[PDB]
Amino acid sequence: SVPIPGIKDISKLKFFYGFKYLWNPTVYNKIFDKLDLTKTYKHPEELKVLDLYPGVGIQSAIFYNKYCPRQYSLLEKRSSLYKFLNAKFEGSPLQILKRDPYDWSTYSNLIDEERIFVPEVQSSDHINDKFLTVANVTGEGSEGLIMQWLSCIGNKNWLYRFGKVKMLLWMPSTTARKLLARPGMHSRSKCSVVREAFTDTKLIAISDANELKGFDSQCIEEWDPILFSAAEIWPTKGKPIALVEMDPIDFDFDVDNWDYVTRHLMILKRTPLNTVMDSLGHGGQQYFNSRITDKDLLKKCPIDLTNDEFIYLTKLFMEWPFKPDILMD
Amino acid sequence: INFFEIYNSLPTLEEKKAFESALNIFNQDRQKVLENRATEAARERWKHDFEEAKARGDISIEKNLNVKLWKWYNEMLPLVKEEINHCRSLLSEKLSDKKGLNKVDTNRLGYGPYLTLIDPGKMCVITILELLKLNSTGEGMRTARAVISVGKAIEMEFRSEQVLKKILWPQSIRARIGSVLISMLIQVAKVSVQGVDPVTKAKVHGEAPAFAHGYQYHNGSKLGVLKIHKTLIRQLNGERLIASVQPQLLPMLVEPKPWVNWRSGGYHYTQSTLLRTKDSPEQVAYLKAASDNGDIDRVYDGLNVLGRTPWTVNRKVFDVVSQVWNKGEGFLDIPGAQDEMVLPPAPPKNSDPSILRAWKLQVKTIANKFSSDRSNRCDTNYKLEIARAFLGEKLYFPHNLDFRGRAYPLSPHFNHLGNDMSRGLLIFWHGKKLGPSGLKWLKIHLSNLFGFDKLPLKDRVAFTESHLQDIKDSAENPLTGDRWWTTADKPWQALATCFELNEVMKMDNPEEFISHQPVHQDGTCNGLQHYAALGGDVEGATQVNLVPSDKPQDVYAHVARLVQKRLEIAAEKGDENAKILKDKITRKVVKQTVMTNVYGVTYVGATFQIAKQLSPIFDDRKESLDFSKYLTKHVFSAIRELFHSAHLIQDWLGESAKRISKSIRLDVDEKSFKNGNKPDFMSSVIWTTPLGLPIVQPYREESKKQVETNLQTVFISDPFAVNPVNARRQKAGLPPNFIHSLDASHMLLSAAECGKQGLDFASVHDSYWTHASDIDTMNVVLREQFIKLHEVDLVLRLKEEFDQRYKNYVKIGKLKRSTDLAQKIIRIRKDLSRKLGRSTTLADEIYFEKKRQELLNSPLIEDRNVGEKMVTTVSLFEDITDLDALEGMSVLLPLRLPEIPPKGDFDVTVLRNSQYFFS
RNA sequence: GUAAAUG
DNA sequence: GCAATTTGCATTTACCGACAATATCAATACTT
DNA sequence: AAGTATTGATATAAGTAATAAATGCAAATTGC
Ligand SMILES: *O[C@H]1[C@@H](O)[C@H](n2cnc3c(=O)[nH]c(N)nc32)O[C@@H]1COP(=O)(O)OP(=O)(O)OP(=O)(O)O
Repeated sequence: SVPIPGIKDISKLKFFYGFKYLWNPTVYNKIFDKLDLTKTYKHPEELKVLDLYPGVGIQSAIFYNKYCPRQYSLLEKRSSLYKFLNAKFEGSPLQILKRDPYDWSTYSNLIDEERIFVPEVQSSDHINDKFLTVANVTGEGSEGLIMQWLSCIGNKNWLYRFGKVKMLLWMPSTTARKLLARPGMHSRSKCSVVREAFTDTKLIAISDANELKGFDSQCIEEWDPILFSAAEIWPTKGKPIALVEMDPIDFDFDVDNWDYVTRHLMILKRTPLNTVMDSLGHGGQQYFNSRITDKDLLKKCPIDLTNDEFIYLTKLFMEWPFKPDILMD
Repeated sequence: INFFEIYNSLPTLEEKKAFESALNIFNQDRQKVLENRATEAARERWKHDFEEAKARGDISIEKNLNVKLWKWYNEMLPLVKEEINHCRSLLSEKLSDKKGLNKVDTNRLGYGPYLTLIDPGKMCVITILELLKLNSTGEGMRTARAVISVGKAIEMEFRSEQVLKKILWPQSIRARIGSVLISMLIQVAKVSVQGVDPVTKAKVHGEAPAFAHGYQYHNGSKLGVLKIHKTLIRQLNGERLIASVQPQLLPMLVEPKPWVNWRSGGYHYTQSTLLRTKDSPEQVAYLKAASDNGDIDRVYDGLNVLGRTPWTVNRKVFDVVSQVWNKGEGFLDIPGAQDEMVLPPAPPKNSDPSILRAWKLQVKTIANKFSSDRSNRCDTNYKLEIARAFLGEKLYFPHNLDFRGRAYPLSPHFNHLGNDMSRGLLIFWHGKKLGPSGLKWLKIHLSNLFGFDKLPLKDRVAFTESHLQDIKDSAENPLTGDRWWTTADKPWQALATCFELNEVMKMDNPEEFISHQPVHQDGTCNGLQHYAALGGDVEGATQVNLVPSDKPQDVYAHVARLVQKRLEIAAEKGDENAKILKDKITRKVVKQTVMTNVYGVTYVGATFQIAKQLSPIFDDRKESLDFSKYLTKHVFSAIRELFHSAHLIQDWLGESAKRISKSIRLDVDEKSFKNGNKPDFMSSVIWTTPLGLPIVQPYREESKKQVETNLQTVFISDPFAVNPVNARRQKAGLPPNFIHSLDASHMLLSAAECGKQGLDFASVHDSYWTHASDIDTMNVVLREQFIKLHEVDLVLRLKEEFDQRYKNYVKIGKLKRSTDLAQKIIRIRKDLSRKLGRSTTLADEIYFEKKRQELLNSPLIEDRNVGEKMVTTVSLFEDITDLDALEGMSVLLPLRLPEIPPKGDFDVTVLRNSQYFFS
């Protein structure tokens, strides 16, 4: 009973800040059918969903009319978009909130003291069953916020103190390639490493067909992205748009040391590990050459290193008697 | 022992001269010791300490720092010798058939000669010296200069070794050699450090390398640091043994070596260049060509006279300065000792983000004030330490020139171009009889030191006579009294002159008195004076005191009156800023603006200066930027409505600079530049000063490109690769450069003539300093030299020089296709394109023009006939008188500069009788 | 980059 | 032609949220 | 045809954000 905004209604909007939205109920229902969000969340009523950068609100309206959660939250700052949301969704059971998702204090206030939005806490053993987050960070400038949330996954401070929370994330098509890079690929970086360490991802959708050549084929065939044409997004000037599913997983290592090791190793992503150990500290090359008894790891490049090998290197760095203080940074 | 008091005690000039010769002979050795460079003494000290430690058999690391350095040198030497062996192997072979080898020989020729032994000294000292150089401590230094500084130090060693017997080293070569040598040092740098095992918590002993490469991330950009081990950090900090090789520049103790060549002069054992060229090859090439031709002898003489005057420190003023410094709190200029920065109380996090950012800005303001006070305290402490060290000695000051020609001292810490304290702590070494006129000139100097230089000479002397009682009281009690000198415009020079005049008045006969204090003679708005002299504008000449008169007109007072009138009419309408600023506009608040308007200070600089003068009043204390910008707008309106003859010359110079910066050589550009359609501009505005110094403006587009080095790829810019000129910079910088070159030329002529006459001459840009007895002779010399400089038409000579040097140049420009003149250009291009068989381009047109010039310039008579028969793009324009009137395809245009603006009538000789022209 | 000094 | 748009004299000193960014990869260019 | 080399682009990290609103200096210069 929530009316989806019409393409003409979006057409009247003047300021988008560079955030590409989608206005196709067909594409949304296909994506939802692929995702099968009712499997993990078998109470439609008990669900409480918080959204970031909702924008036009077509996705929010479709989600509400399909699942009917207990409380749906929209966090937007744009004046024109807020006016449009209030005008179109007046009298609706949906709740409209005016804040800034960029500001850290927003969530802390909203959950801690005024408690307009009270979430629910879950154990870390299994997937959360009450709290869901759906974000849209397709704006080209704001791609750093995605890395900030990725780090917050490990730090267990932003919203993952409630448990492991599934993220439905709209991303610029280039950031999706940066994150979802298998070892050995050209687009592998510390973003890919942290993604692999903290979450498992499945590229749900992507607009441009030619872009798919930038990923790994064996992962593409299993993921089965729901491809749609580029004319389906209202601002057609921007780069293609992708969607990913972000499920946090358990991990056992010291986050600060792992971050330091990965960051100082992937500055040189093509030099063989026979020499790049020296960048970590004084005599690091000698110490790691003495400790490591595997020739294959001694010859592999950091771009080809897997997360298990990085964790092993972190353990050896901890075992180093003369390790420098990472906290100086 | 105190040489100054010995000199004053010696009665007769004959034994004074004998004592001077003895003092010179004695201080020769001290000067050599002071200029000594620690590239051999450091090695000898390290060897001696190593041998004594080995003989003893028991030592500790704190005193074994030199032993460790000796070990590092011993381990390094074979590797650098091996590198020299590789250099000789590659260089000796005559064959030049490279087989795709990874070996690099460009640096090899650079570091072949002498780096086999002394080099480890430089690597060790420089790497140790840059300890926390660019906040790499987070210990460590940025690799950016670490390779460069090592390379630069090596180059200086070559230059310093040559004077005792590839002139400019490329940035690429310097970075390469620095990188190679630092890598070699990193290889064999070892130190022993004890650690604790994590598993068993047991102590471990294990050597580790000293210097380690690394990278850091700052806002998403790699940086490439080079760090140092904790044990070395502790040993360096706990010993304070920097042992640097380049001594800090200090005033000399011997007469400076007279300038002979552009590279010989100044310091006795340290090389210097006649121009402060910011490593630009063109300026160095032109200067070397001029020196080889030998047409700057007058410049040499002027510099010699400027540097030949001896100085000494003023003990009486230094005592007061030391007392105030030891008190250590706020004074006239000394900010005082701020022990610790106080953190302002912060509002709670529950407060509004606007309040939080207000608190953050408050903390930023406090931190900025603390840092500024810390820096000023450090500068004052350095200056006071140098003054205390040099007190009682015989100072000297060798001088140098920037690319225009203005004279600066070679010692940047303690000189007479410093602040008021710096000028006050200095007096002339020679003592000259006051004579009949010295008393009057000293009184005038005090009168215009207080800032009352807008009054005639008799009124100034009367003011000094009125305030002689306060002079005596202040000189008797510098502190614990009325502190009258504190109210002066320049308190420290005022205090020194107060001491001087009090000692004079205590004497019965002032004429017999022997004075040392210099006397300041200055001109007002030297830029306006030079523009008036160039344009022959009587209307401005009478305004800025060129024409003889009895009342000294004040341009600052006139513009202050105009600004007051503007603010009055604005306050009548009812502007709040007008009400606030209407009555508080003074001479000083616009002095800098009007003085530097000729200098080319833009709107932002004007606002900064006017706010700087507004702040001490504290009338607008919190923030005066809006008042500053409004007042600058009004002051600019006043200056525009006041000056027109200056502006005509300024506009002509700027527009000619633009046309030069948009020019194309006929011959050099014939070679393909990988662009074809769009040419690159490689010509810079060049002219010769009346003295003979050739000026080459260095403004160019400098682009940083990664250069390949052993350690990493360093992101630097190599100026040796020529680049397109920065047309906007050249256009905005030609007028002030021309005026400052004229100022320097007048300085050097006046200094040469005064030195010939036997005066002691010291100059700070416009102001010229001399003993009180020689002021009249210096004034006569100055007026004569100004007449000699401006007798000829300098702007006309400049235009002639441009047209003679830039004869065979062409300009690019866009013209409408509908023009019938452009139609004939297409007609000629149609034949031209067909003959070559391809499409005609601008490069082809320039090649055709060069071919025509080849036929025209050939001395053979038969060759000239073909040139006239050959018609090209530039051939069409040989008949068009006014190119601007004629001015859609881009077509070639000949380079024709506009004829000089109309020259008014003014006999410059008339200023010879003027007395307020320069005072 | 910030501040200061000089012209 | 048209809109926007990014700076604007010389020299010296001190200080810093920090000052010239670096690694790698492909596209064009050149040489044999 | 075989190659090899010099040039140019892009990412890197992650709270001095982004975008639009805001504002101001104007002007000589730089995009279309
Ligand atoms: O505009 C400057 C600035 O961004 C940066 N920079 C250079 N030196 C410093 C420094 O000491 N501290 C800080 N915080 N930032 C610095 O580099 C830019 C380029 O500098 P310039 O091209 O103006 O050249 P230079 O280093 O000679 O400038 P300056 O130090 O004389 O002002």
